[PDB]
Amino acid sequence: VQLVESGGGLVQAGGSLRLSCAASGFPVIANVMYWYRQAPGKEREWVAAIDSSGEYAYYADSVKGRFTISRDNAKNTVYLQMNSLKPEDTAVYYCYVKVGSHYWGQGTQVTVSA
Amino acid sequence: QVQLVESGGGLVQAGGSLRLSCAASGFPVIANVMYWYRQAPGKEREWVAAIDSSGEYAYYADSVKGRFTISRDNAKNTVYLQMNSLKPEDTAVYYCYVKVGSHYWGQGTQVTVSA
Amino acid sequence: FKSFFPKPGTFFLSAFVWALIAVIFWQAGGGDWVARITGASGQIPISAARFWSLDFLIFYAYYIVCVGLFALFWFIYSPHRWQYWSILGTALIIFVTWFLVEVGVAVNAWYAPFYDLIQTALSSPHKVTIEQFYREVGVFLGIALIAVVISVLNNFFVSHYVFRWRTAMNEYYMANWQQLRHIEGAAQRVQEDTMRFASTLENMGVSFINAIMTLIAFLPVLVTLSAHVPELPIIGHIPYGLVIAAIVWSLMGTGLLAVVGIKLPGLEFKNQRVEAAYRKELVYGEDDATRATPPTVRELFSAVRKNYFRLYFHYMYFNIARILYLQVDNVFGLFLLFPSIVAGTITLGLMTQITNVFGQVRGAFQYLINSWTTLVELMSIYKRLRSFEHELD
Amino acid sequence: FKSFFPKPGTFFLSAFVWALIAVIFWQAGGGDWVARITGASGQIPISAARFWSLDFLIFYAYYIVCVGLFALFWFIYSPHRWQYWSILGTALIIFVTWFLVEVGVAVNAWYAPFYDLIQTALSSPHKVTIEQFYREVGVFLGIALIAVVISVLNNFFVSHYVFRWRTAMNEYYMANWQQLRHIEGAAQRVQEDTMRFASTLENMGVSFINAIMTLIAFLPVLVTLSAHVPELPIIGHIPYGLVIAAIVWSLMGTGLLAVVGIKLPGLEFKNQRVEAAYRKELVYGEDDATRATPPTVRELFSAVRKNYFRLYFHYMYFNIARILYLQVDNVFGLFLLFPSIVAGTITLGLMTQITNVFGQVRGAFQYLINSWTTLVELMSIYKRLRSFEHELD
Repeated sequence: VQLVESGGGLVQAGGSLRLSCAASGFPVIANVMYWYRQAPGKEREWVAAIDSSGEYAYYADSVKGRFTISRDNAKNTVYLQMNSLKPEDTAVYYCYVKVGSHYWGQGTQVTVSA
Repeated sequence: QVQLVESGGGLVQAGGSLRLSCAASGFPVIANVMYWYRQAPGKEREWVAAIDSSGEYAYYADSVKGRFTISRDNAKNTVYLQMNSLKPEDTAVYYCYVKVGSHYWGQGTQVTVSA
Repeated sequence: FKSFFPKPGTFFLSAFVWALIAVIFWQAGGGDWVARITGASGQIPISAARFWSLDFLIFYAYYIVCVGLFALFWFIYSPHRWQYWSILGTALIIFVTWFLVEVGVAVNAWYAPFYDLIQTALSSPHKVTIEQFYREVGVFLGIALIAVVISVLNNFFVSHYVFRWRTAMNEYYMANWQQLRHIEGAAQRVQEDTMRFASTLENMGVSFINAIMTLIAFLPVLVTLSAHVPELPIIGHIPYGLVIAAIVWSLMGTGLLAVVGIKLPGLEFKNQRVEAAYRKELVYGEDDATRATPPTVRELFSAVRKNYFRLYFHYMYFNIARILYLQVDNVFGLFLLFPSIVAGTITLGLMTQITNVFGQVRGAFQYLINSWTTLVELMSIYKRLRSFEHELD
Repeated sequence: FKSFFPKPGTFFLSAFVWALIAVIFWQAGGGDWVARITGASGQIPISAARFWSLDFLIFYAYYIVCVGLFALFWFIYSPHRWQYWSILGTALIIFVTWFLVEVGVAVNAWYAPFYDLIQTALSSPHKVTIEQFYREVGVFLGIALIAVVISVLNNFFVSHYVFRWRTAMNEYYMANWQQLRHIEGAAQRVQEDTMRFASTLENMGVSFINAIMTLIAFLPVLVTLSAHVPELPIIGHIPYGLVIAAIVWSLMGTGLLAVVGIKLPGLEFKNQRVEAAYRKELVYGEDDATRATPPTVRELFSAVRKNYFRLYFHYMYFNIARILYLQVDNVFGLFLLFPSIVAGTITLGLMTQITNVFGQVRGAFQYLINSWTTLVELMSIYKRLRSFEHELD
């Protein structure tokens, strides 16, 4: 499994931004797939998680409601949509899956200017 | 008020000893528990030692217990940290702390312990 | 029953029907309408100031109105001497039990920010000032003071209410002592069984009510907290896995101990019977030189010895089960959160709050079996009193 | 006493003298010499493997040798019938109580690395793997399994030992029942009082012993942990701040509870007296309308009502004190560590260990006060049995 993050860039305070974490290797159809984020000057922080079927999604307190995580099991991709982006939501976003061993995505930088 | 100043500490080749002096200058600090903290490169500050207002009672962290000695020299306002058997991960910036109404940190001295 | 309360079956049925009607009208429907009319925001504070917030105040007013209407109907329909203690006293006891459950819920909610602050303080030295800790402990002290006052007044009222029940039953029995004199053990009944029955029934009712409201209060809390626990240790992701694994653990702790301990009260009864027979043969030999002979007394002590050894050996299995469960439960709360601790989905405050909710749910499930154990002796004393009263009629 | 044990005063005095001699020879002197002879290192593992470590095995051998020598002296100086259950049965109970205290100490010691690892895992997501948590839980489960087995066997042996004591006393009483027949309520003495006196003495002895060893085990632990707590809130630096604060808190709690809980037994005895008088007047119900007249039962019930109300008020005071203390204790555990949490001198594991030590010390003091409470009823039953036996002489 080789997680690849695509999307994310420069947006203003308040807006929308979609990220696609695509896997390429062993199927992740039966694994809970996580989205973490790391702000400059802090350790990594949990953002979201989606189960195997994609019906149940779990959110962090700071990103609940404003963030939506979905999973396209056919394409082995997980999509994270940010809406109403506060400037505090600037970070490198990572995608995580534990298929026997831990697999961390390359991470994509998301900037939310005021 | 109190202006802590750290003196001493430098480059050692392990096994050696280093004495750091935390000279205070201001409101008397002869009635406050005085602390020595440590910040290694890449980590956050760690507690190293604490000394009573009289120097009789000394408290050490587990990582530095025995190998380090904290002493007080009241009437000159100078606490002393003696580092014995300096292991290579005892390399860090060493800070001196005292709370007299408000917090007071000193400009910590950099100590390098090469192997 | 007929002495303290009004017509018992009708009274209890009407109380249950009215409670269900009020719950249906409030928790689904008119409750939100009354909140909107009064203007309650719905933001319940975590401190001790929530107990006089608008939501709590309107609930208090609604409960008072419902209880007053029910009491007025029962006063006009069937007046009674002890109506003020039987009707209003029971309502007050129920309300105070609910209030104590709500205080426990408030403390559980306070447990999260306090330990989040503790973790923040332990992250880096001298990052969090001690005044924040003082403020948090002051909030907890306010909540605890409210709890202390309410619990003390509750105990006072409960004891006085129990004694009023005993007074009513004693008055009824003394009004008929001339006809109940000839019944064997009448003095023992009127002296001890009245108080024992009153205290036992009060305790069973309060324990069952508290067990019900503890679950009703701490199941939504656990459901809310389960959103931060996306994975269980070995099985993996199970929808609402935290709630399922807490209910299953509590059901194991209340339904495995009972299964391995169903023969315990059937053996204590045998041990009480053989000892009673031993004492009977001893007392028969007091004013008699021919009874309580060495062989007769030896063969009667051998029976109590052999029936005590059975209880001692059968309690071994229950001891193994209970002690093993109590030792495992210390860390089974954290076991279910290990993947969340590793993955960093919960903080220290949420983990502590979850482990507290687990303990409170287990306490409710323990209150249920305790209520059953109370009901055992309740049925015994009720059989005694019913036979004593029926021999009159 | 003379039926189960050998000469009671001499036996207990010799037991205490030999225990003091062995403690003096072991804890200061020959203990280290024997450890050096056996080549046992001072490293005590935190897992369940410490209970067969060389130090623990050496202590087991020393205890066995000392108890065997004491038993061999007492089996030949004054042979007895129940010497194998009173001399070698009490020593086993004491040893198992000490072992359970040591198991609690081992669990306390395990509490520090586990919560240190929890804090490390919560510092950054996916920094600590879950296998480390599984290993820690496995260590705790080994310790807990040892505890479960030992506790179950201890309960079994304690119950059988109590019944052996009751058997000895019952045999003695049946040996002289021909002379003890003409005594009021002798059947109650030989059946109820024997069992209750044996059980209460067993419980009081075990509770006192357990409290003493709990204090002895957990005071050095607190002294060692106090090195990471330079200063206490408000007061500042007190040389042994943690130990002094914990001891003072527990002592003041037990003193406050006992000051208001010494008046309660008198009121309880008064209530029992008026209830017994009410039953006695209800008895004589075979004496037609002459006895148990309405005025008499009215007066006796008024008396019992007044005494019950007095008990309710005094227990209201005691409840205020006890509930306030219990509510405060939960956060007074962490109040003394607030400055250390702020300054970063202790970690999560050390803080949890300190709170656990506080709880165990408070439990030891509670066991002491409950041992005194059991001694009260023990003195009552001993007075009853002593009068019953002296009436023969």
